[PDB]
Amino acid sequence: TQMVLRAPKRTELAKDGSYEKWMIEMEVGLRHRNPYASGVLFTAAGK
Amino acid sequence: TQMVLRAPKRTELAKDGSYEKWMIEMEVGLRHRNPYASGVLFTAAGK
Amino acid sequence: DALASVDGNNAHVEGSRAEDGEMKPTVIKSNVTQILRKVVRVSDTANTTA
Repeated sequence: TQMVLRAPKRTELAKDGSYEKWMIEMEVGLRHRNPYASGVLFTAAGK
Repeated sequence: TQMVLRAPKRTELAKDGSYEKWMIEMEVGLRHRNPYASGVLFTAAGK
Repeated sequence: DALASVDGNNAHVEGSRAEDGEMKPTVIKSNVTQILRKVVRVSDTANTTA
């Protein structure tokens, strides 16, 4: 699954001069039940 | 009278920077009518 | 644009070819802008009084 804390939000910070700075932030985390449930198979080179 | 000059207000924030800091300003003064109307009583130890 | 040094000898016979004539293109002239700004500050505490 995917846990979200701060949804993607557009905001403008303290303008100075003619910067017109903007930014987007998103606080997200990943979960996995039963660590021994999913599987991973890395690669390897023969010869 | 609790003389008030400037009510709490904020400046131009949100330049998409290190913002999200707030403040509460207040401009206040004191005034008395007919100084020889009220009274003050200090504490005395000796003479 | 301009003209190609006009002359006062244009007297052609009655009926002939064009000789391809003559033409002159235009000329481009560009300029860059300038940015000048003024800044000021004021303390909002100067409003309670008159």
